[PDB]
Amino acid sequence: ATGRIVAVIGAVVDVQFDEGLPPILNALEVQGRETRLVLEVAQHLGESTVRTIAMDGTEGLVRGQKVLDSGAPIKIPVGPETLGRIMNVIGEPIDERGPIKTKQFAPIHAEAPEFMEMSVEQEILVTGIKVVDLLAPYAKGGKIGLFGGAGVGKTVLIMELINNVAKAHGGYSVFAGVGERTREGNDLYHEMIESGVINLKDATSKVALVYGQMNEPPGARARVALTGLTVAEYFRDQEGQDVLLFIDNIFRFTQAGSEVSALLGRIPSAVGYQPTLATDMGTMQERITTTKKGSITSVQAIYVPADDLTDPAPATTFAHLDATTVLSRAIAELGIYPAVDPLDSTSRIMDPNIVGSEHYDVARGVQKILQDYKSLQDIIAILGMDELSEEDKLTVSRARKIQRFLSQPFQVAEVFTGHMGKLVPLKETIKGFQQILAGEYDHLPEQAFYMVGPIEEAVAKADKLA
Amino acid sequence: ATGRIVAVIGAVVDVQFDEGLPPILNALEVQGRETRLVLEVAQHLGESTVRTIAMDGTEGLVRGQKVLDSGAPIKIPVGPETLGRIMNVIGEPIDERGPIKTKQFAPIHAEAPEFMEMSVEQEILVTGIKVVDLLAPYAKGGKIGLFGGAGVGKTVLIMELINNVAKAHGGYSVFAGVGERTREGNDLYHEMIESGVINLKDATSKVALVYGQMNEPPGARARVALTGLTVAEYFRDQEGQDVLLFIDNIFRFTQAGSEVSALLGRIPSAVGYQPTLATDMGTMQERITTTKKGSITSVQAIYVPADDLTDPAPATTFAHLDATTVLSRAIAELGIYPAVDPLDSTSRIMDPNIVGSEHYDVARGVQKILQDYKSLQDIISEEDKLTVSRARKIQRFLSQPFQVAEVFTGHMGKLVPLKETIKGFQQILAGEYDHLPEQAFYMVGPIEEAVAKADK
Amino acid sequence: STTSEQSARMTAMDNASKNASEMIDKLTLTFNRTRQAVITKELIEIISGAAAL
Amino acid sequence: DLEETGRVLSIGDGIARVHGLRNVQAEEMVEFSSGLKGMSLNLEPDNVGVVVFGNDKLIKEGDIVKRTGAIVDVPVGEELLGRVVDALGNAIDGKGPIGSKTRRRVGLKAPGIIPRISVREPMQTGIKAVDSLVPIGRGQRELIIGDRQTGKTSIAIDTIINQKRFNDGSDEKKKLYCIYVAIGQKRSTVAQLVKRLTDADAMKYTIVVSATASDAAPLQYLAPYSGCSMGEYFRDNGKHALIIYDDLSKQAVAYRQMSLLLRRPPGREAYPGDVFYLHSRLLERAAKMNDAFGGGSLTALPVIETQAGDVSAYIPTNVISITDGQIFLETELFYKGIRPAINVGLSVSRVGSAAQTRAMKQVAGTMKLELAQYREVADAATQQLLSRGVRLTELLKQGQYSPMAIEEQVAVIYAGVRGYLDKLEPSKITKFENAFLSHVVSQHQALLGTIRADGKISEQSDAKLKEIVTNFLAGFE
Amino acid sequence: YFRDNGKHALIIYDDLSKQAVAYRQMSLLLRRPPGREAYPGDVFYLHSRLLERAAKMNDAFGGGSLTALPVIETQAGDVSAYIPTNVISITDGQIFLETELFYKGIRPAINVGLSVSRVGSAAQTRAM
Amino acid sequence: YFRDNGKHALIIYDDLSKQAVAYRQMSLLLRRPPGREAYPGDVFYLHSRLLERAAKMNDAFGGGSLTALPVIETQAGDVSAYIPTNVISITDGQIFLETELFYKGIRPAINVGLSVSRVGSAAQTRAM
Amino acid sequence: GAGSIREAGGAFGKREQAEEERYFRAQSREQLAAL
Ligand SMILES: Nc1ncnc2c1ncn2[C@@H]1O[C@H](COP(=O)(O)OP(=O)(O)OP(=O)(O)O)[C@@H](O)[C@H]1O
Ligand SMILES: Nc1ncnc2c1ncn2[C@@H]1O[C@H](COP(=O)(O)OP(=O)(O)O)[C@@H](O)[C@H]1O
Ligand SMILES: [Mg+2]
Ligand SMILES: [Mg+2]
Repeated sequence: ATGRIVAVIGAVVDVQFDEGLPPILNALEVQGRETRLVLEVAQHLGESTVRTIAMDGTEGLVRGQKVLDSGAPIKIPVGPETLGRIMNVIGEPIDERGPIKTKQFAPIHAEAPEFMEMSVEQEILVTGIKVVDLLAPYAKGGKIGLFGGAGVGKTVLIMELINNVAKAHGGYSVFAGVGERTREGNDLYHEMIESGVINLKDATSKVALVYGQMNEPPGARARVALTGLTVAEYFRDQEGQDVLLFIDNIFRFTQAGSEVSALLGRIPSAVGYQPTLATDMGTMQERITTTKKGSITSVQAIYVPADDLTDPAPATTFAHLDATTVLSRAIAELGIYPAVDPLDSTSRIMDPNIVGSEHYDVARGVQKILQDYKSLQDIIAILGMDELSEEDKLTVSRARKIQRFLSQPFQVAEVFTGHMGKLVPLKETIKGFQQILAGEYDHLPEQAFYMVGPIEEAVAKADKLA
Repeated sequence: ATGRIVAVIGAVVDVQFDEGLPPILNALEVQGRETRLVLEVAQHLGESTVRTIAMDGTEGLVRGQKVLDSGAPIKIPVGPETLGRIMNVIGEPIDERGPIKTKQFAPIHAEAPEFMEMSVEQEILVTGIKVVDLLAPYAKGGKIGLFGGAGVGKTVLIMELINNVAKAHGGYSVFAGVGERTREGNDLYHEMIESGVINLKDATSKVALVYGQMNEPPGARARVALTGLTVAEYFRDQEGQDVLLFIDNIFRFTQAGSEVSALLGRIPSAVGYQPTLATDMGTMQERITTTKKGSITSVQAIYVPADDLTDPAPATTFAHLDATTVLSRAIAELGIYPAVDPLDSTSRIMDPNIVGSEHYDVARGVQKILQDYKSLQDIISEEDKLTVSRARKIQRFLSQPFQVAEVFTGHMGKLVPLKETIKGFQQILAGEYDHLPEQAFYMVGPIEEAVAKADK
Repeated sequence: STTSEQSARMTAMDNASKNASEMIDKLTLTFNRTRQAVITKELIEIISGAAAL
Repeated sequence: DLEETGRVLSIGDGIARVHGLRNVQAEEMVEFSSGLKGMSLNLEPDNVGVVVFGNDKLIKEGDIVKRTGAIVDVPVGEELLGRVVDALGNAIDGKGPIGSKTRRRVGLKAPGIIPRISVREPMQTGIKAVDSLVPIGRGQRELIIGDRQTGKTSIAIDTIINQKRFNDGSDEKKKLYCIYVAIGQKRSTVAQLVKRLTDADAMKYTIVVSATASDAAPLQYLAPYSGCSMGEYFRDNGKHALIIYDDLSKQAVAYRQMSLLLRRPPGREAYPGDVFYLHSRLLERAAKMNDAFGGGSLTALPVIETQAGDVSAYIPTNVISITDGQIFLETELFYKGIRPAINVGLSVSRVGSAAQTRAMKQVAGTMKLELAQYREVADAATQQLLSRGVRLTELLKQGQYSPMAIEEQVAVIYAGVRGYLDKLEPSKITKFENAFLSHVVSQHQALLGTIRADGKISEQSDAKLKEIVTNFLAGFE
Repeated sequence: YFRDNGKHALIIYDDLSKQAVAYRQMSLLLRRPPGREAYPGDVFYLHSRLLERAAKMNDAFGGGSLTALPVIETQAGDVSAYIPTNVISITDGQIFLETELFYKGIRPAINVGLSVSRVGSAAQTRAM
Repeated sequence: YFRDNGKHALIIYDDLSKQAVAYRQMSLLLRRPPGREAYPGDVFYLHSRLLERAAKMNDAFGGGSLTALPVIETQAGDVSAYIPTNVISITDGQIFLETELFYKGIRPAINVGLSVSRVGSAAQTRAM
Repeated sequence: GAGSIREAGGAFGKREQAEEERYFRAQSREQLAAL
């Protein structure tokens, strides 16, 4: 079927068909372009006219330009041949290594797994990060979301997780860069080549990369996450593999939809977002899941606009996650890194019957003492430290020591900090925090717990200060 | 070109033409009215219809009433014959003294001076006022935010700036009463008449008044600043003068622009301001500058909504301000006149590369000793009583008698040159007058008058 | 001890006033920010209600 | 002929609805009968919406709009160096037309992942605080964010003036061509800036793009992209360019004006939903290329003005999410005479550390550590930390329009971090600094030349440095 | 069905904020004009015509009942938001949960100061 | 009529908040573009052309006068609301009344710190 | 703004209420034994 362009507004293109109106979500190819310009049908306008979202720039489009219907949605190559390669939103290679020669192509639009396919296994996933493993531990096959404002450490944390989990991972991995820095994608590509996780010479590569970055028009930024989902879903279903899916940044998805929502002719919702924010997010996120056919452990960095966690996009994302690591700018200005907010990060396996009564008690006691410190903060700020009781001063001192000991030097942060990274086992974390809560280190200064690994390094640093 | 009214909604009038559609910003004259009604084109709506904002009330307008195209934007009489007179936004006299018999008329809409007409280095505008010239000097072709309203001698300072720029530089002044209270406009007119700045009998008037009243539609209040700026532009570009232009108030200029934009159906921006807030402010302020012929220095009264300095209207105005003069009541109730707050008044040309090293060091020493005196007063040592004495003498020597007050107080007015101010404060800081009493510096001009008052 | 204590209380209340003024300045900034945001949000609601007719 | 020409149906809100132009492309430049230009934004079934690059006063209903057949582009090349142009590439300095042979589209997409390489070589600003603590590399995007009148334009101008020591030499590799885009500034400020660059002889390698406060909002929106295209010309031909956008806050305000006049849904602070894309597609074009693409680079120093120091606002956080780090300027510091008022605990350079030279590394690692300790403290052990930190923050101060060579900065930071300043009282530090510099410039150009050619400090150069510093400190007031 | 047959039922709506969001989406896409926070004008009617169907019947109608436990998620503890205040004005009492109480060890984090039951002791056993 | 015939009149608008509300209703129903708090663009123009008609005439025009006492009700002392801001900007001063002063026994509850008269002592007698 | 410390329900309003209740329960115990 062939139609003709009748209107071009930004990323939105109206196409009028004389015969054979293409279904919604079909991919159309514009004729007369130097590169492949794909339009995805979004609405049927009536009078044999459809409204489409362009996957590339619409500059140079002329009213009346011919458009062919492919007969199917955007289909990307899926298989083990995509491992070690970089593809864009429409499945084309962008690594200059030639065609991705798979034996099967999958549409980026698919149905979410049914209710009878869901899994319930909730085994922990130790990450080596003290605050994560202690207070909001991740689960294998679960959904992890890293919230944070601009420049608080979402990319640093997700790169630390790639270093600590994906290399030690037995299955495959997919990194979907969505609306982020292109130089960050170049860094990740070359670092994965250096570390052997991507092999340019044989078929031993373990990661597939899908990049649509912040230089892309809103259609590509809205569908590149779906392309990454399709790759991970193939690896989960047809291969039965355990997949790792890193999405940085998923908020861009929502934001991209916002950018087109006005041009699609829809009445705006709260804060100018599309009225379909929650259902679009749900349609996308329900495919990011572990079924009883295969497992997908998902780590999604979630941008928080203007540091407002009540913004509709992060507020809607909160319900789709099994673990949330909420980074805070206030904690990042105290020098504590990672900037995890220990009273805002949660996990669903923080359950005595899952992590053990010892782990549960240490975590809950840490959170109790931090909440008590936060309650005292007002009086401490106005009436000074001296107007408290003895137990209040002891609580403040222990809470500050715990705040310091929650920080940790990362191996991805070695370059701009000099401090060698630390991977702290879960038992050593539980032991160190149990000991701090007990009072076994009430004599050491609080600066001794700042940016160390296990508690033995804390006592060594204490003996090195004095 | 003749058209006819097709719609009247409040202060918005849609006028349809049959030949020769008028460009945007042209003035149209409504026909068959007892008083002059002027519309200003804002948009071309299509089908030979333009939308316009009225400069006066639209009551009694009939659909089909004839409207004449004037052929240019609002044109106002410009010349030395506007000095001492009052005109409204459309240039007609509102003081009942007869027509303004200038030889030329200028359109109130003009583009800012080009790039190659700008001055490439900033110079100082000496006002003869000691605290201003020393601590927060004015730049030629700059904008000055005048803070403080009633009870701090704002009108006395305005009239003294007019008088001093007329004497020292030979440059006239324009005063634009944007959103002016009619009672306070009459008051200002009569204080200018009594203080000799306006003269109703000979041609020695120093200021020209342009009043856009508070009871006029928002278009008149949005264009009165341009009318005053057009008079000042004539005085600069045709007589090579260093003109003064007062805008009271500038927040009301922003408010009128916001109301006009809301009347035209445009979507409000943040806090309810017009979406074109920055470009409206810019198109107005960029015409206030130093060209190769002369300059226009603008003193603009700043009102801050809800005391919020990050509000869009002050935040947009502050991007154009080159200096700040804060009139404080804590200084007036202390006895000092003018009531300029010497620690809150700022300047961008208070820079050793602009005013020189000597001026900068004297001003910085004065400000440091005044801050030290505030600190010491907070706790009320060896030489700190000497700092208290020197700082009190500096506070007294910041005062000055004005000429525009000579009739009411008897004291002669002083126009202190810049060098005499710099050296007087330098000497007081060095200690050359640590024996002269405290009240030998109060209400004097140069430091020689301080020693002559100490003799007595 | 009475003189030592009166001096200490004077300095302590001075410090408390200083800290209270600091918190007042930060909260005044936050308040102006929030009131501007509230006015903008109400305008946007009214404008979107009017644009849907 | 309504295929190459159209008639204006309506004009207003900066948009012209035109009837005709059936063969016009999206984002194509059109020419109005009055001499103005526009961009085809909305191709519709019965009209074309045109964004006018100029005043709507000059366009009437019924005017003829011809189409130029070219997607919006600007003249690029070496012929723009030393010229002041507007957002469309037209010279506004009266020196005649631009003799350019090449044009480049202003909305070209940034390079992909493959054409890029890591930032490796330094972009020297000549400012001790920046070059030591927040180093910038070629191909980086470093944001200059701060309140009004905190010294942001001064940092940009010091960088541009500093590039003269490399643009005069014979090392074609180390040359850097500068572009300064003024967006919503005062016209007199831009004239005085061009005068400052002409005095310092920094105009012969600088392009100035001027869209000032009296220019229409579409021109202030277009200016950063025109400047970026002029810079991409160098980036794509093996040369290195630095671009300053002063500032992106006013470009965002101009774009919000254009968007609200198009009836588009406002969001936070009434900004459109694509105000992040507006800056992201721009600042992504600053890249370092690998050697298979010429090896050139384009460095971007965007400027952002905050309101009362709020860096968690919408536009500041957007640009912080786009760039590779930020240089915070505080009003508290600037008021206390600490200038450049760079906050060291808040500024950062993510990718610039790999670009810092080895000598500057050797001194700046110690300087940064000592400053971190001085910040984390403020007896007889921490008193030394406080003294060293006070001396170092006095050493970090600097004047205006006088950038320093990297070897002189290295010598000064050496004299600061090895401990030869703990004797002096702080109020004299600056004095010593200046005098010391003169000494090393007057009679010790050989050690400076060796440090400059070697890129590091050898034990021989370290010994000579200790000798010179001890001798000068001995006979110094 | 159970309420009308002499049997007793309990229903939990988890949660009604997401139902309000979905109704807002449907209404905005049906081009019905938005109200506060873009919600339709009749979101209160949406929830009140639902929560009025929980009732205790008399003996002539079977004696069955239907208890309703709607759930509402607030943002940053803003009980004063649109949908929270709607549902609070509808129901017969609230059980307020707090994050501070949760992390201070109080689990379930019920705020007994704010949590009210408009029925109260009328629906307790005598020992309790 | 009195101001024009050498006589002196006083007028009390009680109050202008309700007139602004009525005008806002008339304007919103005429589909005029709403502004801040849905008020039309020319509500300041409304109150300003109403209040500028109170004037003291010179002796050549009869010497009469018209004094105006507009009343404005604020919500929780918010003088930065739209209509309070407009009317405070238009008038020559304001008598500000408080609730704390009222219940502290101070009746009339005139806050003298916040009250101001810009005419001042020119409107007094030599004894006062 | 009289009584705004207790009205804000912060860490200072809770301690104010605790102080009032402590003092006046002590005074009530002192006044009941003398009745
Ligand atoms: N390093 C410095 N040393 C001394 N003075 C300085 C320094 N930097 C800036 N200044 C002074 O502070 C003034 C304002 O600095 P500058 O204009 O560069 O900052 P800005 O943030 O761009 O201001 P604006 O908001 O107007 O754009 C300058 O005129 C200059 O005199
Ligand atoms: N774990 C960390 N340790 C030290 N610094 C960090 C850490 N995480 C973030 N930072 C600092 O915050 C900056 C921003 O890092 P990044 O993760 O890229 O921000 P974003 O949240 O936007 O992804 C880093 O350059 C670094 O200076
Ligand atoms: Mg990131
Ligand atoms: Mg600047």
